[PDB]
This record gives sequence, C-alpha cells and structure tokens, in this order.
Amino acid sequence: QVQLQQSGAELVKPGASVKLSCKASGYTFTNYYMYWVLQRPGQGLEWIGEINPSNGGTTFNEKFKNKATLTVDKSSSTAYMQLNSLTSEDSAVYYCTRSRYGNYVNYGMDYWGQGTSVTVSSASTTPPSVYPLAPSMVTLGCLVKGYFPEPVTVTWNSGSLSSGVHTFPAVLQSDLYTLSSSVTVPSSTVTCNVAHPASSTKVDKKIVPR
Amino acid sequence: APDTRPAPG
Amino acid sequence: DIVMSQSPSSLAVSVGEKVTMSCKSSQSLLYSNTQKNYLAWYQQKPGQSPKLLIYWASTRESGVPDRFTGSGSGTDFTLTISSVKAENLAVYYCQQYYRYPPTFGGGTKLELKRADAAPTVSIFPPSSEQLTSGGASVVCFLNNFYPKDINVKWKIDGSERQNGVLNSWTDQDSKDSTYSMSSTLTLTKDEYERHNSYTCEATHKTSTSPIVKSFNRNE
Repeated sequence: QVQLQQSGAELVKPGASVKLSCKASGYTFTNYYMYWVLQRPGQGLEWIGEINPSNGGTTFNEKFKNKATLTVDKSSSTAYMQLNSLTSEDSAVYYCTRSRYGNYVNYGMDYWGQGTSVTVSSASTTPPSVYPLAPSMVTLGCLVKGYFPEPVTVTWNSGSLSSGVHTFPAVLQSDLYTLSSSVTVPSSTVTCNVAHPASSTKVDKKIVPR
Repeated sequence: APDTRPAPG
Repeated sequence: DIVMSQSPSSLAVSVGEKVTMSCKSSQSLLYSNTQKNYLAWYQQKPGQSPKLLIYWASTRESGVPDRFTGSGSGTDFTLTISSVKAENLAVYYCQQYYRYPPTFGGGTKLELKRADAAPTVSIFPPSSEQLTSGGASVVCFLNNFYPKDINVKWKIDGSERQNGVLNSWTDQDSKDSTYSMSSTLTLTKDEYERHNSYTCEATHKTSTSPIVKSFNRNE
C-alpha cells in the first residue's frame, strides 16, 4: 500500500544540476509533510528540508539553503528536489520520506523511498585495468584499477570458486576507482572474471603461479 | 518549547 | 543545531543477549509538564533505507516487536533489545524533532561477537602488466581476523612509508563473522625499481609482535 518511488541513479559533472523525483502512492499526499534526507557514502543521516505538499511551503537546513529546491505536483503526487552547483561533496544517497504529524510536530519518518544515488565526478566512463596478484592453503588475488563509474563485478572461475573470496570495497584514486579481490585455495588454475557493465567490459585474467 | 508546525492540508 | 551523541559507535553482541545503546542530547527534548520527549529511533541494515522503530522516546511503531524498548527523558535516552536476534544486526540512529533542523545521532552499529582470530597475511609484487603503465601497486591482504581493530605499516628497505597507501575494509563476514582488510602501496615504476625489499607489518590483538610479510624484488 504506502509507497515512495524515487527516480533512477544519477551520474553528473561538477556544476551540473539534478532534479530527483519521489512518486507517492497509497495515502493522501497532501496530509503529510515530506522530508528529504541524505547519506554520504559510509556515513550518517542528515536532514535537507521539508515541504508541505498542500501549499508547497518549504524549510531547509542552513547547510542546503542555496543547494536544494523542493516542489510538488499535487495532481501526480510527486515531490521533487533539485540540487544545484554540484560538487563531489554532494555525492550521496538522497531519500525522500513521509513524516507523521502530531502534537504540532513531525515526530516520525515512517515510510522511505529506496533512495537515489547521485554521483558527482568529472571523470568519464573508463574500463578497468585488471592485473593478477600471484604469490597447504594458498592465496591469490586480482587488482582492478582505474575504472569509472561503479560498479564492477568480480567472480572467480566463473562462479565455480565461491569459497574463500574477499572482494574489497572500491577506493577513489585520481577520480577513478580501484578495488582488490582475494581468493584462497588448497595446493595442487584460477581465473578472475571482471565485468564493468558501464564500459561493456568483460575480462578474464588467468593467475599464473610465480 | 518545540518548534511547531501547522497540520498539513 | 541540537547535537545527538550516541555511544558506543560499535558494539559486539551474542544472539540472545540483552543490549542497551545510549543517546545523549545537547538540549532537553522534554517539553514542559507534558511528559513527552521528542526523540525517535531508526534502524538501518546495509543497502536498505532506514526503518522507524520508536517515537516519543518510548512508543513503538506498529509492527515493531516489543523486544525493542525505548526510554529516558530530557537529555539521556537508551534503546534496548531484550533478546538479540541475527536479524537485529544493524546500525541504530537516534533523532530529535524538538527543534529544526531535525538531527540524527552518529549511529551505533551492532556486530556479532566471536572468538579472536589472527589475520592471514599475503603480500603481492606488482604484475609486469602494471609496471608497463608506469605505476606499481604492492598489495597486502589481511584476511579473516577478529576483532576488527588492526594496523598495517609499510616498510621499503627497512624504512617506514606512509605515502601512497590505500586501505579497504570489509564489513563483518556473514559466514564466519570475521573482518578482512586490503592495503595497497602505490608507487611510480621508477621508485619501485629503485628499492629491493617490500614489507607489510600487521599489528593485531592476537599477536604480541607484528605479523611481517615481505619479498625481495630480485628474488
């Protein structure tokens, strides 16, 4: 029943704008304040601002005065947030959320959209370079370097090897992403399989002992 | 005292 | 802004334990003689949106089990899970709505307690493929350790090196409840080829002396 459907992920250059949407269904739109909340990667939650969908009035966090514009289309039950003058500091997941009202306050954000990933870089689509990491139980690896944007998928022997795999979180190095994957196996070939959908890239590196 | 809001609608 | 402080940031628990997490506020969230406290608790599991659990400090959102108990008043609040289940492992945020802007605490992450486990440590030379790019990454994996506190230190021909080091940490593993880390020492190809010995030193509570893994470029 109650549902907030946010718009697709976003990938843009510094200085751009995005207009996120949040389609509301399953309740009377105009009877709840709509809150917007962001979550920077690996971090806490921060409130951006509210809109009263019945008259379109807004309040923002000091920190987002000039950053954000909030609006609604009542006839389609959609809340919108536009972000301006985008820096890479603004890369995050942005949530719209319904608040419940009572005793003159919004006391609980009870339904959330699934979030909208906005990524701000001046990088362009770049396929990864895939390098092998060669040395009873032995560990090998696979370095996946200088690719944009996220994500890549790594598998070992096409899924065959699922035991003993650690794929590490990506890391930012010169505006491009790098990750590593390791795999542990017993003593007697292993192959790492990297896919970067954004660049239509599939690459299989054989790990050649020594 | 809390910051208060009017009911939406 | 009101500042919401949650302690501790991280807490290791056993299935079946009673668990209390704390939330302190820089102003009173209690309004007058109303006995209402303007505080909420949210849960977030990874890759999901937050879920409201408690509002007015102690009232449970519908469909939240009574295994969750909010309490406190004024500035000092707690959330208690009376009998932790695996499905309760998450970050918990507190949040005041006494004043605009509404503000969250920094979160308390619930993880699973297990026995201590020493890292398995592996070091890897740059591939010759990579040396061709005129960069050179030395990788060191530190796998399946508990607890999650660990340090990695790099040495080139005996001399510590802090520049060009990049680390990456996994969340607690769902199979064995361990953590893992990857550390990468990134050099120019010129600098790499000017030095012989590369060392990766790990410090962890399971070991009184560092775990040292090295290779010599000529070997």
